[PDB]
Amino acid sequence: GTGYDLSNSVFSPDGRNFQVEYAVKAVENGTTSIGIKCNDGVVFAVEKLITSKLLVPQKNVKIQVVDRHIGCVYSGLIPDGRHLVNRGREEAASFKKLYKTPIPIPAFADRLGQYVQAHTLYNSVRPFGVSTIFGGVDKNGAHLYMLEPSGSYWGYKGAATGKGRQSAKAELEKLVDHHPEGLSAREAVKQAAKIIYLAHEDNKEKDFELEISWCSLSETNGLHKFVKGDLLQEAIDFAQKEIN
Amino acid sequence: FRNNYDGDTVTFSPTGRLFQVEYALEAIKQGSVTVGLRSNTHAVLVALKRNADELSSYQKKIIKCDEHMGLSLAGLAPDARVLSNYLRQQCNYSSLVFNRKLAVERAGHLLCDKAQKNTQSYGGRPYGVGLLIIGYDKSGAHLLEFQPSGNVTELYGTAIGARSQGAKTYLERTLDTFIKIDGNPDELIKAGVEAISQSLRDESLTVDNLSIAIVGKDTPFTIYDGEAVAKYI
Amino acid sequence: AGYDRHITIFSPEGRLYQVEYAFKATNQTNINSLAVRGKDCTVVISQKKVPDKLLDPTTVSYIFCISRTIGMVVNGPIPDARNAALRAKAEAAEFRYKYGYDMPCDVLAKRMANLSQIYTQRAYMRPLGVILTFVSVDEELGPSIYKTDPAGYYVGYKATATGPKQQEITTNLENHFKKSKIDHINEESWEKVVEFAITHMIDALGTEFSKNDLEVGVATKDKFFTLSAENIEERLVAIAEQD
Amino acid sequence: TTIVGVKFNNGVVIAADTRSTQGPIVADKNCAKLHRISPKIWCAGAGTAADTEAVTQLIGSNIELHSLYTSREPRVVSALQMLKQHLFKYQGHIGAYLIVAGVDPTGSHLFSIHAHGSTDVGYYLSLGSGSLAAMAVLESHWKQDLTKEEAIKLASDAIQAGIWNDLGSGSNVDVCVMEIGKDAEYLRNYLTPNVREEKQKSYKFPRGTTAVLKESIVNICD
Amino acid sequence: MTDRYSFSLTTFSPSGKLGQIDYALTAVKQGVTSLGIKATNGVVIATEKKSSSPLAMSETLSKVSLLTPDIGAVYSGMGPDYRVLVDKSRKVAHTSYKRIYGEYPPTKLLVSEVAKIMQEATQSGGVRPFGVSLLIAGHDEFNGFSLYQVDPSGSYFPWKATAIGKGSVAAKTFLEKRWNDELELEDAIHIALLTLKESVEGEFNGDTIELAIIGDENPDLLGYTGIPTDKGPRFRKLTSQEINDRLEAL
Amino acid sequence: TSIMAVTFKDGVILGADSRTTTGAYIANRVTDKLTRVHDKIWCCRSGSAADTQAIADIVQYHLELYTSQYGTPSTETAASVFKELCYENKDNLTAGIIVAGYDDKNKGEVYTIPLGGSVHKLPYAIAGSGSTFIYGYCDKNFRENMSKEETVDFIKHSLSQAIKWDGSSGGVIRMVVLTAAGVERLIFYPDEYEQL
Amino acid sequence: GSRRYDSRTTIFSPEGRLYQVEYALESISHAGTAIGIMASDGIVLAAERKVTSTLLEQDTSTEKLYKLNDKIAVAVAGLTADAEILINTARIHAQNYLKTYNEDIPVEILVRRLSDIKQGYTQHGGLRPFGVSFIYAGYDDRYGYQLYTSNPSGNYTGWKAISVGANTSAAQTLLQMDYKDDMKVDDAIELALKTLSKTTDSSALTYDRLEFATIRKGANDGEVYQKIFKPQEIKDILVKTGIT
Amino acid sequence: SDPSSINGGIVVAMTGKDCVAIACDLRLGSQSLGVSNKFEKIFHYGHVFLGITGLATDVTTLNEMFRYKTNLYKLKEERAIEPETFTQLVSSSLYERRFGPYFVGPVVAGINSKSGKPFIAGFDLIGCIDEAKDFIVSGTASDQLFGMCESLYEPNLEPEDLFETISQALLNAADRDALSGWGAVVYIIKKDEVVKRYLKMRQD
Ligand SMILES: *C(=O)[C@]1([C@@H](O)[C@@H]2C=CCCC2)NC(=O)[C@@H]2CCO[C@@]21C
Ligand SMILES: *C(=O)[C@]1([C@@H](O)[C@@H]2C=CCCC2)NC(=O)[C@@H]2CCO[C@@]21C
Repeated sequence: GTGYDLSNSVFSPDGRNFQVEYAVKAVENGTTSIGIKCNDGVVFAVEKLITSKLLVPQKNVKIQVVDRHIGCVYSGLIPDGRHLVNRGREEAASFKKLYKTPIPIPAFADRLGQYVQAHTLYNSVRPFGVSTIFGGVDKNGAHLYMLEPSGSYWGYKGAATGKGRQSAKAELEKLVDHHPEGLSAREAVKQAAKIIYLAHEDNKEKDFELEISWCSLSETNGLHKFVKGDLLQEAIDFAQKEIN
Repeated sequence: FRNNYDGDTVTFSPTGRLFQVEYALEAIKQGSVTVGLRSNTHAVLVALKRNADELSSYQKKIIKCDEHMGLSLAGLAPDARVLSNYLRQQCNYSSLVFNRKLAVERAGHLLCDKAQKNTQSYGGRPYGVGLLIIGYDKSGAHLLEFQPSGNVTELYGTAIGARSQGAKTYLERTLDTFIKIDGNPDELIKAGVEAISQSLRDESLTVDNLSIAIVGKDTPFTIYDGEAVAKYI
Repeated sequence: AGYDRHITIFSPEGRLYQVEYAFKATNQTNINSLAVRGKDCTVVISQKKVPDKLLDPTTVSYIFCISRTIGMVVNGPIPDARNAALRAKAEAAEFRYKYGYDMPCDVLAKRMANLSQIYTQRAYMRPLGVILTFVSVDEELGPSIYKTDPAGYYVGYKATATGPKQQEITTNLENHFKKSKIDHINEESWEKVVEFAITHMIDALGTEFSKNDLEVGVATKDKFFTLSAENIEERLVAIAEQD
Repeated sequence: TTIVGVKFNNGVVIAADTRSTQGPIVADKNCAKLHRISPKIWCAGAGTAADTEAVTQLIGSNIELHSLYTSREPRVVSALQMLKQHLFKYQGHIGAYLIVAGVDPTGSHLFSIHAHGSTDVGYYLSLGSGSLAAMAVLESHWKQDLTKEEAIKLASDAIQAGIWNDLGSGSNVDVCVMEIGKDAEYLRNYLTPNVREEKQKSYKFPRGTTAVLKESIVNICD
Repeated sequence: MTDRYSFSLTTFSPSGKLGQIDYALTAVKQGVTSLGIKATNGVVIATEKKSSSPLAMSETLSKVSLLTPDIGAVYSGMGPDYRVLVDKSRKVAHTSYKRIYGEYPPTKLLVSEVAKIMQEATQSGGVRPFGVSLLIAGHDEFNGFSLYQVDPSGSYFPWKATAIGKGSVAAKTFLEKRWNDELELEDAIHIALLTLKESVEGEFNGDTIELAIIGDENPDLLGYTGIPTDKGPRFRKLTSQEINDRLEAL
Repeated sequence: TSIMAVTFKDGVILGADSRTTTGAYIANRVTDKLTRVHDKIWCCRSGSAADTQAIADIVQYHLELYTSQYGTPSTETAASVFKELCYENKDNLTAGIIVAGYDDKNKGEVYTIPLGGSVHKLPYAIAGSGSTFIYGYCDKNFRENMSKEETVDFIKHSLSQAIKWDGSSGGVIRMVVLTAAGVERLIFYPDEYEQL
Repeated sequence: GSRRYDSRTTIFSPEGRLYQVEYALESISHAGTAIGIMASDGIVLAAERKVTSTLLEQDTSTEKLYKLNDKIAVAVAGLTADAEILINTARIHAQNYLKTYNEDIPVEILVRRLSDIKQGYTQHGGLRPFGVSFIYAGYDDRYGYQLYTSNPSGNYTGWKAISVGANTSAAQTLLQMDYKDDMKVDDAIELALKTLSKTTDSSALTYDRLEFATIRKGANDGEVYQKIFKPQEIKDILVKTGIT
Repeated sequence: SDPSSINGGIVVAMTGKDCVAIACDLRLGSQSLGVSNKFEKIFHYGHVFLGITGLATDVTTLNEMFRYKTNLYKLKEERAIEPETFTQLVSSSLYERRFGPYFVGPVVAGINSKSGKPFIAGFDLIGCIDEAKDFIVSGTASDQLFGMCESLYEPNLEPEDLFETISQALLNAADRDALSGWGAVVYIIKKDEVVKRYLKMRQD
């Protein structure tokens, strides 16, 4: 029959979970955001659509930090994104409190994963309307991740989601081939700025604001920090230049 | 279509929409208009109070949350009482425990998160009201727009409710002008009334009909109604 | 009435469609795996497919180290797989704490099967779209392979396979054992058992494998471990110098 | 009370005296301090009788269910873990002091548990008010590589030390041998060195000696 | 989260039928045939080990389970449902009887306990009935030997002999012909093997059949000696070899 | 009780007497106070035998589950789990614990968790009734980066002295060596350490 | 959510009837018939065993007559398993009363309690009612011999003679035809068998298809005695009454 | 202060040839004050007899509890409970109150209806079962009872003889106890019949 897509934990005859798939539609309808893993860190960047001149510039920050070494950015229903970070934060505090050492990125990823997967087990809840790109530096390296509404996640070299995910993925794949040795944090920041600008074409109708953050063993001491001032403008320019 | 995916907030439509949330947003549009704008020294709230009969009062639309914070509502009044009450507690908590006044940006995050919980679980319903929060904290004057979806944004000015679009375009135009009305509340308030009258149509703002509130540098969030707003009509 | 296909209640034919559709989900990853028992080890092979060039191959796996002695390979979506892995680990650790000895492979299996049986009976819990294959070298039973499905069913195997082309691998193995007449790969080294495993994987699926097309897990006395791309390559080379 | 455990080359043997007391009064002259947890895992108890007894049956019950569920023979370390975590939880309020032995798929074992939940391992052990008399004997005659017969003798002698030298112990000696390849053998009253001598007179009263006021038949059939 | 299914999933239809029970019974009907026969000095329960694959090890899956040392069970229907029912039955024999009276429960009472567990899955909120029918055979001092059947509704009834599952109708008929109140245990075992043959399509030997009996005490299966009153379990599963020896005299 | 842990060039060594008493009676003269909570993370137990056992059993459980999910735990992390249990339950426990582990990056490490539940990382640590008598000796003879032989010697002498003066200590001296090479068990009998 | 699958077992029909109770009663009407006849010197309970086989063990069977107290018994019509749940709680309530007042529970008090439990499943809880109807035969020193009846709704009433289960209309008319206030236990025993005999949906009425019980006050004693007839006993009385 | 020395009282059971006897005094006092001379401490459920010494309120409560439990047992088991089984029911019921026990000293006596074997057993307040073959004592004059029994008792006494023995044991022990006496009752039990006799004794 039909109706397999009305309740959240139901398996359709072909083994799918339609509500999780409809959740994805909410994610694809969102702003584009990416992540780039560099030789000793990771960079996050996101597109911020300027609905009007009334939005105070630089104020509505979207990227979020977890603990002191993890960055998270997402596309879709913003509120769902925050909800997930809040859990991530409790998840990280709990881990540090018991084990003393700040939580490893792989461990942190599964914490987010199990939580999201949990929201696809009952019809009394709705799946998350966001895909999340997060990562940081830990005991052994840098790690980048993307988490889908199904709870599925994998480690990435580069990642993108949202409206212009295809352009982004395309640009990301180029970098992967032309740099088997590894991009530097400094470079990744610029490259990132470019990818957002490019991918912004799939939304070229509205003006936007660029936002970047990074976590580099050498550039930030392994702490997640936002790219501001000079370093920011320098990247904005590098993009504005290669956009023509 | 829609009819099969709008029976409760826990259901996504085939296109990724949340109708219950959207239907809630509709309650705001049906609400009376209210405006908000700020310079670098003050923040103002101008709200059009709506009356039932000519024998009835004009329902209050501005609520003070603390000495440095407050908001204006558009939609289900009861839901604003709940949300403002929660904002009052959060401000109170910050003071009592950390002897710190709650950052307007932090209040926004708290409202977003409280609204979000009511859009992901079975049984509840989204809040059916919009809020404009203004306040003066350690980083100056601030204005926030809260939508039941859980989306909160910081702006220089804005308006919500019926015909709100009028005032909103006016402000988006007058921007460079009012954003510099520093050290002169009366000028900011007048600019607020001029933006709000851009959404009139039915009548004209009267004395027991207009409601204004201001906060800033050396001005604790205070509300003016009636005679007190006469000098602005 | 027609909801007897949304939750786990009987259909007029005495069926549980939700459990059936859950079985369907297990093949969603289009990955095949097989397990065989050695003389004193247990091996599990599973195809590894990494499509996206943006992925970090090292983080893509459907094999899990549940305990020092138990390994588990999962056929099905990764999120449900990881939900099953965590639970199995928690269960394995608690068993040791309470009863003072390592949880046996068959017991861990029965426990996971029972948990599944429950989602099959309680309406608020959905089944997990996965098939779990547990392996180890039990201190009492020797090399062990126990597998569980969304129906809460489980049993031990001499060898087994799981996935879209399950049937082909199965008949291939069946044939080999009808021939050998024994219920295990009579080899002293796990390396050779791993080779036998990969070899028949190829014969049955009619495909060639590189070092990044496979994923291997081995269980020996007091330890279960997964092989590296290089440990595998060394395996692929050995089998090459025979054909 | 005197209870001991002694390992021998291919198994373990536990034994105990048969005196039960309430203060200075001997309540049971032949109680049984040797209980079974599972067919091949036996316990010797000291301390509060109701507790050693109750605790042995509770863990025994659960050990049976665990066995049935895992399709395996119960292991001594399992009864030990279940006993200690139970006793620990009750902070010593469950006055159970036990010597738990037995054979299982992993070999032959000998342990001791105290009311507070601590456990100990050894080749020879004893607990109870007779503890010190028994231990003195064990420290004097034990040796590694004892034969089944030597272990029985040693264990049996250790309890005798308690029976004779400890007022908290007396009457008979109960033994239980658990050998790696065979069935456990429970030897109730393996020794009975305290038979009461024939009384000097018979106190059988002539019928009618007791004055009766009223008499009647009690109805038992419903 | 939280099970919000606090209402019955089995309710009365206008006709007075209880749908889910009926469907559960239908599931039982598709299940492999199983049977039980009572003799004057024992009881035998048997079923077919329908190996779902030749790579599977049929021994690692017992359809005949020991509930207490004098009681055993067999079924027809959904295997996973049976497995958990056995765990729950073994535990209830303890919690509701052995831990109170210091002895194992008599067959009728344990049967009664199982039945209650099943009846609840017929009325409690958020669940479906168990998709199985069990045949429990046992012995106890004051009731002697007995055989019971327990259906998804939770109902149970005593039998001299009966069958459930696939060819229950045919098998029940064949049993009515050979049963008398003077059968010795071996006779029942024989009759059981014959009855089971008619229900088996392929191979019929001690590796494809599972059979147990409730009979005399097996002191050799006690594990210890020294206590006169403890003589051993009456329940005993037959070995592959023991079955084949009897199949030759088929 | 007399227990100590000493870090050295190739890792760390644990040591302890083998006596458990109930008053003046020696309930166990061959006790093993050196408990394993992980392959290369062990602890020294003093105070309540029942409490320290229960604590250790739980830490081992916690580290087993930790390993299953995040790999081998750092010695610091093991000490943190012990600490959590001792601090949070300080009112109902009497446990003096010394945690010792060997890491390849960190080499040997020693964390001492005294009665209140506080944690102290040190080059070496001593504890138990017998320790009081060897404070001066140890402070005068300890040196950082000693060889395995020197370290075994330091522990052997220190403990024999503690055993000498403390009636609450005795039996044999047990030691556990934790290095990259593996785990080694050492035992020393009365006739040897008494005449040192 | 879950609401979607809630049958709502406790609501009113537009006519003010309780669906579930009505359907449960419908279920009961297909159950073997049970009769209750009260005489001056006793009470008779008789029931027809629904479905039987040559292999069914009748000596060890009981599916319709249950002892609640030494002075109270019930005849069941409906789901046996449901009846057993209620019977057990009825037995516990009787003992609670005994332990509290040191007097056997008055027959009505026990019946009202059981009926109240049934009424509950009718007003709250969202669960199906018990598909059971009871005929209570008991004795106490305030009302002597009493006969009651309770059904799924939770209603109960007193009778001189009554039946529950299949063909009650036919059974009731036959009883109302030959019943007489001054009857005697022996008379009632006969009436009961005649009534079942004419309402059976089966060929003949044999002993293997009946259960019989009487509550008399054996003149040679002075106390109350319940007698659940044994197979042979039923076979006898079946010949005597002229049904062979 | 001592809940077991407030009301006073004793009970004693003995085994004989194909028979068992259980006896008790009839006193119920409040310390020094005698209150009732008819407080029987023996009860029965079917053919199983239970005597109970200790705090009167608990003696009463336990009897009511065991009646309640043996009643349901009969209804489910369809047979009367046996001595050995009841003994286990008593034990587990008492232990269930391990940390807030009933202050009593129970004693079970009876003959197994199927094996004909005689059976007696005693329990401490938390259920520890004492299963002696000869005799079992309980109450404020238990020391005296042990002395009487140990001397006066001999195996396989006939019913008529065991009656004399148990009666003399009870009587002379009660007369050395301030809190016991004021009447006595002796139960002689056999497979088929049970006779209950009230004894004549001092009333001080
Ligand atoms: C021995 O420990 C002892 C026994 O009465 C008791 C009886 C049965 C099993 C456990 C052991 N316990 C006691 O409390 C008395 C007093 C001194 O020791 C006893 C004889
Ligand atoms: C040592 O602290 C000591 C040990 O009995 C105890 C036993 C095992 C591990 C922890 C240490 N604790 C004690 O209470 C006694 C008395 C003095 O110190 C003991 C010997």
